[PDB]
Amino acid sequence: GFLGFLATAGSAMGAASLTLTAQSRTLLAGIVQQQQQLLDVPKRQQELLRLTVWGTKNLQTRVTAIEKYLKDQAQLNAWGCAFRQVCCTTVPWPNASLIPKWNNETWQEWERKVDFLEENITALLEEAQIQQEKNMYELQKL
Amino acid sequence: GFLGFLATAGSAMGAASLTLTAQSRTLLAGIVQQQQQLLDVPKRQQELLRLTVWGTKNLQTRVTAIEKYLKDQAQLNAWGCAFRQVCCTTVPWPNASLIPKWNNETWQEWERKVDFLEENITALLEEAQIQQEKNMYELQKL
Amino acid sequence: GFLGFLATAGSAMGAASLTLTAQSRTLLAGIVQQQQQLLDVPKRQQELLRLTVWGTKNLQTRVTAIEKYLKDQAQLNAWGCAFRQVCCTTVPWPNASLIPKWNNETWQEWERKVDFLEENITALLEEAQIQQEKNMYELQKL
Amino acid sequence: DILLTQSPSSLSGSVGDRVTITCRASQGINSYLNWYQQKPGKAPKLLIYFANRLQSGVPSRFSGSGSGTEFTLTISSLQSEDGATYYCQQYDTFPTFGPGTKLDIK
Amino acid sequence: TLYVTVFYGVPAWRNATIPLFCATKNRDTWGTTQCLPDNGDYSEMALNVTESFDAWNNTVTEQAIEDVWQLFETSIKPCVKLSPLCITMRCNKSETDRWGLTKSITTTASTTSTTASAKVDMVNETSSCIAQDNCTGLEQEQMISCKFNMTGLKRDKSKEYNETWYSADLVCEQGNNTGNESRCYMNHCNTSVIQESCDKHYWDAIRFRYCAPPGYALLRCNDTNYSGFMPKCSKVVVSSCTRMMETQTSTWFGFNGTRAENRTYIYWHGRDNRTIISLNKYYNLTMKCRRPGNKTVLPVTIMSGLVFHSQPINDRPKQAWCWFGGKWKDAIKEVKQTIVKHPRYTGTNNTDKINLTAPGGGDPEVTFMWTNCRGEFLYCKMNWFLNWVEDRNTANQKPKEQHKRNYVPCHIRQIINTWHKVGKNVYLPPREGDLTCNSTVTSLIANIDWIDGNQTNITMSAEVAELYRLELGDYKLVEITPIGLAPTSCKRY
Amino acid sequence: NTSVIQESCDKHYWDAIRFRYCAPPGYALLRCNDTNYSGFMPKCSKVVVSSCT
Amino acid sequence: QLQESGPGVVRPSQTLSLTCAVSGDTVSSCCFFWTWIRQPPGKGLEWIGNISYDNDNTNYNPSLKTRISISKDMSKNQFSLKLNSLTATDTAIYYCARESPSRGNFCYAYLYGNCPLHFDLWGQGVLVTVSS
Ligand SMILES: *[C@@H]1O[C@H](CO)[C@@H](O[C@@H]2O[C@H](CO)[C@@H](O[C@@H]3O[C@H](CO[C@H]4O[C@H](CO[C@H]5O[C@H](CO)[C@@H](O)[C@H](O)[C@@H]5O)[C@@H](O)[C@H](O[C@H]5O[C@H](CO)[C@@H](O)[C@H](O)[C@@H]5O[C@H]5O[C@H](CO)[C@@H](O)[C@H](O)[C@@H]5O)[C@@H]4O)[C@@H](O)[C@H](O[C@H]4O[C@H](CO)[C@@H](O)[C@H](O)[C@@H]4O)[C@@H]3O)[C@H](O)[C@H]2NC(C)=O)[C@H](O)[C@H]1NC(C)=O
Ligand SMILES: *[C@@H]1O[C@H](CO)[C@@H](O[C@@H]2O[C@H](CO)[C@@H](O[C@@H]3O[C@H](CO[C@H]4O[C@H](CO[C@H]5O[C@H](CO)[C@@H](O)[C@H](O)[C@@H]5O)[C@@H](O)[C@H](O[C@H]5O[C@H](CO)[C@@H](O)[C@H](O)[C@@H]5O[C@H]5O[C@H](CO)[C@@H](O)[C@H](O)[C@@H]5O)[C@@H]4O)[C@@H](O)[C@H](O[C@H]4O[C@H](CO)[C@@H](O)[C@H](O)[C@@H]4O)[C@@H]3O)[C@H](O)[C@H]2NC(C)=O)[C@H](O)[C@H]1NC(C)=O
Ligand SMILES: *[C@@H]1O[C@H](CO)[C@@H](O[C@@H]2O[C@H](CO)[C@@H](O[C@@H]3O[C@H](CO[C@H]4O[C@H](CO)[C@@H](O)[C@H](O)[C@@H]4O)[C@@H](O)[C@H](O[C@H]4O[C@H](CO)[C@@H](O)[C@H](O)[C@@H]4O[C@H]4O[C@H](CO)[C@@H](O)[C@H](O)[C@@H]4O)[C@@H]3O)[C@H](O)[C@H]2NC(C)=O)[C@H](O)[C@H]1NC(C)=O
Ligand SMILES: *[C@@H]1O[C@H](CO)[C@@H](O[C@@H]2O[C@H](CO)[C@@H](O[C@@H]3O[C@H](CO[C@H]4O[C@H](CO)[C@@H](O)[C@H](O)[C@@H]4O)[C@@H](O)[C@H](O[C@H]4O[C@H](CO)[C@@H](O)[C@H](O)[C@@H]4O)[C@@H]3O)[C@H](O)[C@H]2NC(C)=O)[C@H](O)[C@H]1NC(C)=O
Ligand SMILES: *[C@@H]1O[C@H](CO[C@@H]2O[C@@H](C)[C@@H](O)[C@@H](O)[C@@H]2O)[C@@H](O[C@@H]2O[C@H](CO)[C@@H](O)[C@H](O)[C@H]2NC(C)=O)[C@H](O)[C@H]1NC(C)=O
Ligand SMILES: *[C@@H]1O[C@H](CO[C@@H]2O[C@@H](C)[C@@H](O)[C@@H](O)[C@@H]2O)[C@@H](O[C@@H]2O[C@H](CO)[C@@H](O)[C@H](O)[C@H]2NC(C)=O)[C@H](O)[C@H]1NC(C)=O
Ligand SMILES: *[C@@H]1O[C@H](CO)[C@@H](O[C@@H]2O[C@H](CO)[C@@H](O)[C@H](O)[C@H]2NC(C)=O)[C@H](O)[C@H]1NC(C)=O
Ligand SMILES: *[C@@H]1O[C@H](CO)[C@@H](O[C@@H]2O[C@H](CO)[C@@H](O)[C@H](O)[C@H]2NC(C)=O)[C@H](O)[C@H]1NC(C)=O
Ligand SMILES: *[C@@H]1O[C@H](CO)[C@@H](O)[C@H](O)[C@H]1NC(C)=O
Ligand SMILES: *[C@@H]1O[C@H](CO)[C@@H](O)[C@H](O)[C@H]1NC(C)=O
Ligand SMILES: *[C@@H]1O[C@H](CO)[C@@H](O)[C@H](O)[C@H]1NC(C)=O
Ligand SMILES: *[C@@H]1O[C@H](CO)[C@@H](O)[C@H](O)[C@H]1NC(C)=O
Ligand SMILES: *[C@@H]1O[C@H](CO)[C@@H](O)[C@H](O)[C@H]1NC(C)=O
Ligand SMILES: *[C@@H]1O[C@H](CO)[C@@H](O)[C@H](O)[C@H]1NC(C)=O
Ligand SMILES: *[C@@H]1O[C@H](CO)[C@@H](O)[C@H](O)[C@H]1NC(C)=O
Ligand SMILES: *[C@@H]1O[C@H](CO)[C@@H](O)[C@H](O)[C@H]1NC(C)=O
Ligand SMILES: *[C@@H]1O[C@H](CO)[C@@H](O)[C@H](O)[C@H]1NC(C)=O
Ligand SMILES: *[C@@H]1O[C@H](CO)[C@@H](O)[C@H](O)[C@H]1NC(C)=O
Ligand SMILES: *[C@@H]1O[C@H](CO)[C@@H](O)[C@H](O)[C@H]1NC(C)=O
Ligand SMILES: *[C@@H]1O[C@H](CO)[C@@H](O)[C@H](O)[C@H]1NC(C)=O
Ligand SMILES: *[C@@H]1O[C@H](CO)[C@@H](O)[C@H](O)[C@H]1NC(C)=O
Repeated sequence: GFLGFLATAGSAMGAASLTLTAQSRTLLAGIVQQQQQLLDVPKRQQELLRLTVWGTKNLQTRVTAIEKYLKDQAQLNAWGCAFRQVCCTTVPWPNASLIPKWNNETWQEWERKVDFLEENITALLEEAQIQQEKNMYELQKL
Repeated sequence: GFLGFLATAGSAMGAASLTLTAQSRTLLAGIVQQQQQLLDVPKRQQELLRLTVWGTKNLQTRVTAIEKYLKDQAQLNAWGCAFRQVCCTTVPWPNASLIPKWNNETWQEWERKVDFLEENITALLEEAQIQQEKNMYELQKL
Repeated sequence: GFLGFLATAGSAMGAASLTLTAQSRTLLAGIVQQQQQLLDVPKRQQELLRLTVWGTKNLQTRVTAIEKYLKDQAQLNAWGCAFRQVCCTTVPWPNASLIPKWNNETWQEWERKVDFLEENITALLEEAQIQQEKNMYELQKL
Repeated sequence: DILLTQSPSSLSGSVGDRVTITCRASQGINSYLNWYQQKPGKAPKLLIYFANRLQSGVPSRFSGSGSGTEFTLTISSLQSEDGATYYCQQYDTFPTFGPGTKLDIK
Repeated sequence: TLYVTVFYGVPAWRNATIPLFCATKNRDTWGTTQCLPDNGDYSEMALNVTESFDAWNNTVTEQAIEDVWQLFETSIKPCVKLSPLCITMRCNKSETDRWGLTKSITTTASTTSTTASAKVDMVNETSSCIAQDNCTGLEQEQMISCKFNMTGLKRDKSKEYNETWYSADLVCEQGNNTGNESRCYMNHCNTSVIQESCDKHYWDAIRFRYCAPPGYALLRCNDTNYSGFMPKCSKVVVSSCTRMMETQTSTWFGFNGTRAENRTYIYWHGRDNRTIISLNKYYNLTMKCRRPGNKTVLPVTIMSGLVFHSQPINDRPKQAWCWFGGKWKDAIKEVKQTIVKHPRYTGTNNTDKINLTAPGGGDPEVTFMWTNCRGEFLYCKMNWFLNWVEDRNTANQKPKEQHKRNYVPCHIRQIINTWHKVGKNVYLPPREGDLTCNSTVTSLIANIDWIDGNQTNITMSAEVAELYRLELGDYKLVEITPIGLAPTSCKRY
Repeated sequence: NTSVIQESCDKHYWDAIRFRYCAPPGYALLRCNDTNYSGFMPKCSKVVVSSCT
Repeated sequence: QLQESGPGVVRPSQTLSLTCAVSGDTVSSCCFFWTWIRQPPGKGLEWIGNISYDNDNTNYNPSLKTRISISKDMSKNQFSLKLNSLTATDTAIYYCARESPSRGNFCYAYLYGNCPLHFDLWGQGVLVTVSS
């Protein structure tokens, strides 16, 4: 589609350049080409669109494109900062033993050093957003 | 997945505690487990993924998870207040004959008393948002 | 579903009246009726839900409803102005040779005069949003 | 690059004792680490290679093992002839060598 | 002070194990039904990253193997079953005895001849012995004219038909036939049912490439030091789609490969001694196979109404045979040198102690070269070729195999045990007319197996599936996961 | 003899089959509501919009 | 086996050269690298560069990316260094080595990180002083 995400790999975390439109673009390129094929197959074979294996493998790939897009949006909305880049959430970093070398390490190298933190962090980020929402709920009610 | 929505049932409407991340969490737990199974079935049976009944029943359940998530987001965006908790819309309540006992009644008991209002209210909430949007359209144009 | 979009056709671009809730409403009307049928077919025929052609044609139409909704939301988020009506983006119009008669021409007549501009504009609109996001990224980081 | 350090920087033992040197890395080395023995006035020689293999010609008293970020050199019985600077080499990438450590004789 | 925060739009990825899309140019049948059109975009970007690549344990190669097999199965599934043909056929006895399917003791043959008879015979494009299909040493195709009684759609009526079988396809009952008309059955019917591969399979080329779904990408190792297994590839290239793959099946040598470069590469399994040796395109190695004669094909309608294609040749043509052109002697010397210098080889450095060899055993599946010429499978006996290319001192290989030639005798087999791990037998319809195929030779499929510093044996292999691991192999499929976490001071309000 | 005849056993043609088509979400049907419509008409001035035929 | 050689004293801003002869072997032998390291007095071992590599490919310590050049000459069975822009900190014992790979089931490529590699064979070492 473009693969501009991978294009900056090796540039280090600082000044890596983050792009928020990148998932929309990979999905959009995908949907258009797959839709054209959905309408093209019936020109010769309309009956066996899902009966045989190719139509169930292609269904899983079309479903994955949609489910993947939505998982990112759902996780971001759970955190609430879907369009905030750095998001600036209130959950503290777990420990001082895992601090990135912002000017030496690449995001690819860094993320693999925090895989065991993400499991606890995702929940904490959601909890922080939930309490902020509870506080606003009460302000709107009263 | 968690079922934290149902967990507070019986607590009364006031102080019920509303959570906005709850649908994202039910969807996310679902998508991950179903994706793992989509990749696991082909290990033994790749051809008959949708031909036989189990693959069409599971398709309806995967489709429902996505359609349900999107119906909530689409209805909320039609109203416009997707991330506003109480939303604070401008449509007046239909009559004084149906006022909740915020400190005695539960949301489960209350909603069943307004099922015949929701049919008219949904449309009114959308209309109110539409006029607000029309007013901003003109301000942006002029 | 309502078709309020087409309902104002022929009114001219100025005062055409734009509605942002309109795609949510077409999708919502669709999902509810199709879900009712998904649950109704198994009453008599649960096994052949996707094996035969009707279930793959209906799958393509249900998939289209979802993919179409998401393409609009994905393109809008790439531009970033999903709920801003006129959006007020920073990309300049390509040339003075293509200026609408806001009080004479209809959106249907106008859009067909800019089909060859949209191909270049979509990318420019995304680029403008990307740089704005880069600027905020740096402000949040520093 | 990979920072390879060594400890103790200065150690000793008596002839006949068990003496060990430990090398550590800032990044994991899959197993690609060599050990060298250098005597004054001479080029270093390979003692152990690829973590666990003794270099042919090297006496059986020398052994070692390691992985990841921690590697060890062991002399099971220190000889009077083993006073030397020992060095670690990582060759996971563009070899940098550690600082070396000294084994003296008592 | 330092908060987790969320970084969206991050340039990072992890291993993906998902199905890929196929895209093609040939959309006459299969392509329209299963594939997207080939976009034609073969560009790639280089990345400043290090990544681990493996060919024998990938998702890209393991889909190519399973997808080619699966598209075959869905093509033959609706074709005529030949269980109605598993009846005794009345076959000419002379031809059954001459080709050895049946026995006779009334032939009492005795031959006196010169034993110092080994010859060297070379052929090239400018030769009448190729045009006339009569190169020194070629014999007749081995075909048994057989008759049988078959019933069509009219049920209560039947006709006798003329079918000529290749000997390779018959069983033939033995014992006490003192007359004529031996009693034969198809070679693979009784333990199973033979299905005809009716939808033109193998009559044309199948080529396609794989494309990652949205959010996924393919990384490729673009080194020259890539040997199939490489834990740290410094030249990583990213793209959305793979190179175009040729889904060709054969044993011993691979033909028409896409990875045809002016270099010899040898991929080795990391945990094994199995390799695929590409050949240097510099030498224009080519195999030209011929099916002499002019076949007649006669459709037969069988009971259910589906049609079987019979082969009533009623003639005696020469053997199918193959001619090897290009600088084979030099291409093979490079293979030996490439093995000697290879990182995983600790054998002999004497190239005169490294030899090509057939796999052992009496099993035709490994001892013959199996190749596809527009729908008919040929099984070639390659002793003449190997002796020639190695300039081997034959001397004691039994008179017939003691020749050095750049061509080999071969035979046609119509009932084929297919290449995947199935045990399924299908019938390949005959092609009408004459056949010729001119293919390039791009790889040598072999195991390298030595036990000492003298004798290395490059053993030709029949594992056709591994050929797909040269066509792809250098690809890795990854998932882009652009959400990162990292301590920073920038907490909201 | 040239083919196999299959019986049309599931009451086909024994009753009337009637149905209408409906556009999926985001789509609509336009109809030409002229009296001058003769199958081919490049510019129909009476265009009517609906969701189903 | 490996015998190095060159001027004991060179000046700042000059170029140093060191040539090592290979005895009982050649410089075209398969799967070996001809390498150099330095040992400044009082310091440990610094790798500076590598060329038999059977090819014209080299690997240099990035700190000398624009200062070091390595070449081989098959008519002499020799290989050598050229180090430009000399300074006082370049005083060191320069040593040669083969960095032989361990060929076998653990070697995939003759690259760092993809094959056991070690300096089994070492030369004598030449001390070069940079001074006025
Ligand atoms: C994304 O995709 C990539 C591409 O596929 C993935 O990369 C691959 O990841 C695999 C693991 O997920 C790696 O394989 C594993 O390697 C381990 C290390 O192997 C070396 O050390 C072995 C012993 O060393 C011990 O002691 C040292 C210290 O002294 C410790 O540090 C070690 O941890 C050990 O405790 C040694 O035996 C190995 O050598 C043998 O295996 C390798 C295989 O790569 C062969 O190449 C060698 O020739 C040799 O082969 C022998 O054994 C095989 C059987 O496997 C026989 O067939 C041969 O004939 C011969 O006898 C190495 O030097 C292994 O320990 C590990 O094995 C254990 O675990 C597996 C399960 O994972 C079990 O099945 C085993 O039985 C055993 O218990 C395994 O082999 C791949 O190397 C790596 N590939 C590449 C190109 O880098 C990546 O992970 C993916 N990422 C994600 C996120 O998914
Ligand atoms: C949404 O859906 C709608 C509904 O379907 C779409 O509307 C339809 O769009 C089509 C194109 O996409 C139109 O068809 C095309 O019309 C062109 C113009 O035809 C007229 O001029 C012809 C010659 O004129 C030349 O010279 C003048 C100047 O002097 C130039 O301006 C012209 O451009 C030319 O260069 C003339 O021959 C035509 O008359 C013949 O064709 C029409 C067909 O409509 C017949 O009705 C006539 O009776 C006559 O028929 C003859 O030819 C046919 C063969 O087609 C024979 O069968 C007959 O027996 C007889 O001999 C007109 O006066 C054509 O040039 C164009 O043809 C070329 O391109 C097509 C491919 O598009 C090729 O297949 C052709 O072979 C040829 O190269 C084509 O016919 C439809 O009219 C229009 N329908 C309606 C109701 O309006 C809409 O586009 C869709 N929109 C989107 C976005 O998808
Ligand atoms: C390694 O790579 C090589 C090189 O690519 C490959 O060899 C080539 O294989 C292809 C595919 O089989 C061959 O292409 C076919 O060639 C035949 C024969 O054409 C010659 O002879 C005729 C005689 O009539 C001459 O007129 C003609 O000019 C040539 O000299 C063609 O007949 C094939 O076309 C058919 O399909 C077309 C589809 O669009 C039809 O339009 C066309 O009319 C033909 O129809 C016929 O076949 C149909 C089968 O589906 C049948 O239904 C029809 O009724 C009719 O019979 C096509 O062009 C190409 O010639 C080979 N070239 C060489 C040098 O060998 C090797 O096969 C490959 N090897 C391996 C192991 O992979
Ligand atoms: C596409 O692929 C082809 C085939 O691989 C390449 O062609 C080869 O290219 C190499 C490099 O130029 C050639 O190698 C050189 O051959 C010279 C001639 O030697 C002949 O005589 C000796 C006996 O004395 C025979 O053993 C040999 O086979 C020849 O018949 C040598 O003089 C060269 O020597 C150089 O290297 C050695 C180290 O090995 C030094 O000691 C020498 O001093 C000198 O520097 C060298 O060996 C090879 O012969 C070519 N093969 C063929 C079949 O022609 C193409 O180059 C490649 N295309 C591209 C664009 O890369
Ligand atoms: C095809 O071969 C002929 C004959 O060459 C001989 O027979 C071959 C089968 C093989 O065994 C060769 O090694 C033999 O030498 C070629 O004709 C000869 O060409 C050479 C020049 O290279 C010339 O000096 C000879 O006089 C020619 N011989 C005759 C009888 O005219 C012919 O060129 C080859 N065709 C092609 C396309 O290369
Ligand atoms: C399928 O048939 C084969 C071969 O058929 C028999 O042997 C032929 C030479 C000929 O004489 C035919 O008429 C015979 O029917 C069977 O293979 C033989 O099996 C027997 C055991 O029953 C064994 O002793 C023989 O050596 C086998 N011969 C060969 C050539 O393989 C095979 O068992 C039959 N399968 C089934 C399910 O009946
Ligand atoms: C494969 O190569 C052979 C040549 O080896 C081609 O056959 C020649 O075709 C021309 C043109 O019809 C004739 O004039 C020659 O006499 C033929 N040569 C021989 C030996 O018969 C053949 O056409 C090529 N490819 C295919 C698919 O047939
Ligand atoms: C490929 O084959 C070689 C040759 O047999 C194997 O090499 C032997 O490995 C064992 C250790 O497992 C040593 O003890 C032998 O001395 C080696 N033999 C020779 C002749 O060097 C090699 O291990 C095999 N590769 C794999 C991956 O199994
Ligand atoms: C990537 O490598 C090229 C040299 O091939 C170099 O010019 C470029 O600066 C490198 N980029 C990064 C981020 O390391
Ligand atoms: C603390 O840091 C270590 C790394 O040294 C890491 O393994 C561990 O998981 C961290 N603990 C927490 C709570 O983050
Ligand atoms: C990068 O490495 C150098 C040492 O080479 C070190 O001084 C510097 O602080 C490191 N950068 C970061 C961000 O830690
Ligand atoms: C639910 O019942 C328990 C006793 O089983 C009681 O302690 C608790 O307060 C009740 N909660 C609500 C919301 O009524
Ligand atoms: C008025 O209140 C009654 C309950 O007493 C309810 O049934 C009715 O629907 C309400 N009318 C409106 C317009 O809400
Ligand atoms: C709850 O019920 C009591 C009577 O038991 C009543 O006085 C009180 O007002 C009710 N609460 C609400 C919110 O109506
Ligand atoms: C549409 O036509 C009617 C007459 O049939 C007219 O009254 C109305 O104003 C027209 N609307 C527009 C937008 O032209
Ligand atoms: C300039 O205007 C003409 C219309 O006269 C149009 O065709 C062309 O595409 C326009 N160019 C740009 C860059 O928008
Ligand atoms: C509409 O057309 C009239 C001429 O009839 C013209 O004067 C007027 O400026 C046009 N309106 C616009 C917005 O261009
Ligand atoms: C292939 O690699 C995976 C790890 O990615 C491992 O779990 C699996 O066992 C390997 N398969 C083989 C061939 O052993
Ligand atoms: C077989 O062919 C011969 C001619 O060689 C012919 O006489 C005979 O009738 C044919 N038999 C059948 C059954 O077709
Ligand atoms: C052939 O006939 C003899 C009797 O003359 C009998 O013993 C033998 O078993 C028979 N063989 C076969 C294969 O029928
Ligand atoms: C050969 O077949 C004929 C019938 O076509 C028969 O009359 C004759 O006796 C047979 N030959 C022998 C030796 O039985």
